[PDB]
Amino acid sequence: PLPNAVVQGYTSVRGPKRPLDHFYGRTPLNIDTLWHWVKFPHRYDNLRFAVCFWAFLVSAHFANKKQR
Amino acid sequence: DVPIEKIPEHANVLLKKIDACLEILSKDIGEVTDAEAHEMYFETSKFQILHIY
Ligand SMILES: CCCCCCCCCCCCO[C@@H]1O[C@H](CO)[C@@H](O[C@H]2O[C@H](CO)[C@@H](O)[C@H](O)[C@H]2O)[C@H](O)[C@H]1O
Ligand SMILES: COCCOCCOCCOc1ccc(C(C)(C)CC(C)(C)C)cc1
Ligand SMILES: COCCOCCOCCOc1ccc(C(C)(C)CC(C)(C)C)cc1
Repeated sequence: PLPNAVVQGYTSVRGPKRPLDHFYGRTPLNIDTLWHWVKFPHRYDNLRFAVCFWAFLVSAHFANKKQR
Repeated sequence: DVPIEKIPEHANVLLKKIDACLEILSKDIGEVTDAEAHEMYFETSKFQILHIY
């Protein structure tokens, strides 16, 4: 269907590709290496529960007062 | 103004220079071994990673 040149990526000569840099002494920084710096939220979960309760309650209070 | 006996001195100088070059260029960087660079090779395995202890 397609020629071998198209499959292998070169007509006559295979060109050398420059390898990827590593930056020895530190972690790689790529779009896929970001969980090393940003994990899932784990520090303020209980505060999340409390604040969701208080937000629901205060919103319900003011909505009922406005409606009434 | 340049006699023929003075040539091997220049040859010695250039040999010293090219030897100082080649002793460095003979070294090359090997394959990377940092696990942080190859952790996605294990992340992308057909099975989940077993942390066995
Ligand atoms: C099958 C029925 C008949 C129809 C046949 C034609 C179908 C064409 C649609 C499929 C096209 C796929 O297109 C594909 O693109 C990639 C890029 O990702 C090319 O990829 C090429 O270039 C990349 C870099 O650019 C090289 O690293 C790689 O070695 C080389 O394969 C493929 O050579 C080509 O095949
Ligand atoms: C549009 O959104 C703006 C996004 O901006 C990204 C901000 O980036 C700044 C990040 O700065 C740092 C620098 C170092 C670090 C360290 C190295 C301290 C983090 C560590 C110890 C967790 C790896 C964390 C954050
Ligand atoms: C969900 O994620 C969105 C925002 O992502 C931010 C990712 O930020 C990570 C930044 O990476 C760094 C980390 C440290 C550094 C410094 C300069 C602080 C490192 C150092 C001092 C070792 C050279 C620079 C960039």
